[PDB]
Amino acid sequence: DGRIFATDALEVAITFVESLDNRFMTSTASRLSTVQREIENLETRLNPNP
Amino acid sequence: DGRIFATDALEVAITFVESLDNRFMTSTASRLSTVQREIENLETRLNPNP
Amino acid sequence: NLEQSLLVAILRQHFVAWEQESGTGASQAQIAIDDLLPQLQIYLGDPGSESKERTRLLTLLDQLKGHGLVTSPDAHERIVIRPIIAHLADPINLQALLAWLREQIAQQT
Repeated sequence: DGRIFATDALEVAITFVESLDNRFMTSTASRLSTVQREIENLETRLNPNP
Repeated sequence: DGRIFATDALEVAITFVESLDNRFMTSTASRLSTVQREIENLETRLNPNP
Repeated sequence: NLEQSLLVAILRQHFVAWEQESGTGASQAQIAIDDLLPQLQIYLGDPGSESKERTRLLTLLDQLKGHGLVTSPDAHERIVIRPIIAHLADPINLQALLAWLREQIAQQT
């Protein structure tokens, strides 16, 4: 469309280097509470017993 | 103590290639549900009003 | 040599410390090897393999016992510091070598 774009290869390569250097991390504390709540919901839904 | 382990450098290098040919996708309806609940909670917590 | 003298310094420090704690009597001046690993790790670094550094450390210790300064590790990996160190490490030698070390820092700088 006359406008350039970033192949997915670039997306992965870039998100790699960012995580690499020792600036502060990608994930952070909330991640834990996130996996927490999502696991709760995922179990509750997955459970077929009424 | 003679039990070899992997430095984080190797952790990253691996995570770059095992999710390379098949980078299991994140652009997922479940991901959206996750973000949606995330906001549902973060707002309500950041809302000081009774 | 240098690194050997480095270890010598560490030992003498422990020696004098325990000598205070127990008086300047006979050589019950015992140390546990694992304690040396932290201290020496700062200078010679960390090749990232505990066994490698222990090999290094024991090679050094051995060489020292060649000069008679230290008993080799026992069953409990403890060694006693031979008192001959203190004379090898009296303030006069310390000051002379320290001046020479400063000289070397100057030459390198």
